[PDB]
Amino acid sequence: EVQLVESGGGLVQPGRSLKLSCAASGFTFSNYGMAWVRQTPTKGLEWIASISAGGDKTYYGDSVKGRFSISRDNAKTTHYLQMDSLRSEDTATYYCAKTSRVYFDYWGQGVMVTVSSAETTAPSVYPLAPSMVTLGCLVKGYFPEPVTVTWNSGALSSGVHTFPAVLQSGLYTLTSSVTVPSSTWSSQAVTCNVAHPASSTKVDKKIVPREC
Amino acid sequence: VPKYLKEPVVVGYVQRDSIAQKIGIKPGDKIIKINGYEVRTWEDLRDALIRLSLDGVKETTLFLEREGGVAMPGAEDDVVEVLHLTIKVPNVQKGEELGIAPLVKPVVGGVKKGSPADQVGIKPGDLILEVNGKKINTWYELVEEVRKSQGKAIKLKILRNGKMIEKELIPAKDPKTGTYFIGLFPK
Amino acid sequence: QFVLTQPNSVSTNLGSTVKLSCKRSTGNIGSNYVNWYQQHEGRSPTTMIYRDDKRPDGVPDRFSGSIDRSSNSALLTINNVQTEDEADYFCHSYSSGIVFGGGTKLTVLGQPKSTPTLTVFPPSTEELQGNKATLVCLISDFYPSDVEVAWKANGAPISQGVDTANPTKQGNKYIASSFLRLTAEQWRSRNSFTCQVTHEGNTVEKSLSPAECV
Repeated sequence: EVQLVESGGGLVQPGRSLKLSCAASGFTFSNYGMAWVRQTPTKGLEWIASISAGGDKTYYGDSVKGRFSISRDNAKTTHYLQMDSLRSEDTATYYCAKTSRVYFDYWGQGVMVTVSSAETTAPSVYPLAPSMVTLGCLVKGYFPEPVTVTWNSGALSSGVHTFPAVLQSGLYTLTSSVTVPSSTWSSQAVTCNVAHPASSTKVDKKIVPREC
Repeated sequence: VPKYLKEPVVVGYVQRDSIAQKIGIKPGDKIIKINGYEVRTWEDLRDALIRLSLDGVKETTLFLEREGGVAMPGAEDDVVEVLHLTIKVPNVQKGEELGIAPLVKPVVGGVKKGSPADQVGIKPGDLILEVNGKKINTWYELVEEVRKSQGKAIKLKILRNGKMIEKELIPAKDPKTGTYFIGLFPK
Repeated sequence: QFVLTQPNSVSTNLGSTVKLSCKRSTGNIGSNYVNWYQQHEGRSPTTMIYRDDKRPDGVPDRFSGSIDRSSNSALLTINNVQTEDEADYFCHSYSSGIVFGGGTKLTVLGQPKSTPTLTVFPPSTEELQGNKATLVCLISDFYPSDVEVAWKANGAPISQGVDTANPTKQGNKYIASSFLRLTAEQWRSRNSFTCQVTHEGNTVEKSLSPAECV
C-alpha cells in the first residue's frame, strides 16, 4: 500500500525555522509529485506547496510569502518542507500528499506544528484504578498537543477509549481508558504507554490495585 | 469492415449492469492489455475476448489507462495512471459482451421506409446532438433512452449541414420483435 | 483565481439521500476536475471521488459525483446515507493554483438513542503525594451529543474547579470526560463525591468515596 508518514513537527518560537519530512513507501516515489496541505479549525484544508515528480518545478500557495521551501530527495523516497519565519497563524496540522495527475490520491497522517513562545511541558501520567474492570491513565498538564496512549504496547487494542483533552491555564489534560476482564488484570500486568513527541517523552505506568 | 476496429480502444460508452460497468470501467478509459494479449486496437480486444472465452477463461487481468484533462499544478510530471483490474470474461457462446462501445458519433446512415423517422422528416447524414436535454456523444446513448422512454414523447436536437433542427417522436411497441423502435440506421 | 463554496453544514436522516454542493465562483466548472475528500473526526482525508465522477476502489457505490455546468456547481451524492458517512467533506479543484472548498460537516440523524454510561476514578496516591487531587468522570456510549455534567460533594453541588470536555464522536456513538480539581485535604475532607450527567431528561450518576481502606 501507499504510505506517507510525516515527521519533524512540534513547537517553535515565533520567527524560527522547522523542516517537515514525509517518508514515502509502497510506490515509485520519483514517478509522482508531492505536496503539503495544512489544516486549521478556522480555515480548513489549505494548499501550501507542491513539487514536481523530478523535483525541478515548485508551486506555492498564497499564504506563503517566500518563507517555505519544498524539496525532495528521490534517492531516499522523502520530500521536505522548510518553514522559515513562522508566525502564530501558521499553527496547524500539516499533511503531506501524493498526486496522481489531477488530484491528491493519498494523504499522510498529518503532523501538528505549534508556533508559540510558551515552552513545552511534558505530561505527568497517573494510574487510574477503581467481571469486566475498567482501568485508566490520567495524562495531566502537557503542552502542546498531541499525546498518544497505548495499552500493553498495543496488545490491548479492543475497548480502548482515548478521551479528548481539556484545556486549562495553557495546559492540556486527558484520560485514556481500557476495559479488560479481571482475569487478565490478575494474571498479567496492565500498563498504559503515553508519548508526548513535542518533548520526546515516553511514560509507562503499571495499573496496580488501590492502596489506602 | 468497420472503421473503429483499428482505432485505439478508448471507451466511448459503457452499458449499465454489464461486466464493465460493475468493474468500474468509465468513458475515457483506454484498455491497453487483457491477460496476455496486448490491446492496441478495438480489433485486438474483440479477438482476444473471443479466444479467451473459447479457451474457457472465466477471469483474467485487464490493464487500463485513465487520463485526460488539464494537469494539476505540481502533478504535470506524473506517470500515466495505469489500472490493474480482474475482469470477468464474457461467455461468448451465450452471447455475453464486456459492455463497452467505441467512440462513434450518432450520425444517421439510413432511414427506414415508412418507419416513424421519416414521420417527422429526419434524413440520413444527420448528426444527433442531444436527446431530451441529455448531452450524448455515441449512438448507444440514444438507444439507451428509446426503451426506457416507455412510449412517451422524446425530444431530440439534430444538426444538419449547419442548421440545428428540433424534432420529436413517439413510436413504441412492435408486433414482430416486441420492443420499442424509432427507425434509424447507424453509418 | 477562483474559490469553491460549500454549505458549512448539512443535516439529513439515516437512509435518505444527501446532495453536497460545491459552487465554483468564477470560471467554468468543466475546465478543471473536481475531487471530493472525506475527513472523519481527527483522521486524515481520503478520496471519495476523483476526476468529476470516478470512484476509487473501496469507496461504496452509494457515493457518486457529478458536474453541472449550468450552475457551475459540483454535487457529491450519497444514497442510503449510513452512520459512517457522518464526517467532513471537502471538494477540491485547481487551475493556476490549487483550491479547496470550505468543507461540509455532514450530520446524520435518526440513529438510535442511547443513555450515557459512567466511570469515575479516585485521585491516584502518587498525585496525592503532591497534595493535589483530580477526580475523573468518563462518559461514553450515548446519543445524541447534548449532555450536562455537574459535580456534588456529600450531595451538595460544587461548581468550582470543574473542567468538562466537549462531546466527540468515536465510532458509532459519543464520548466525553469531566474533571474536578481539588487538594489532597479537600479530597479526604468529604465522605462522598458524585459525578452527575443529565442527558435528555435522564440523570445518571456515580460516586467516589475516600474512606475505602481502614
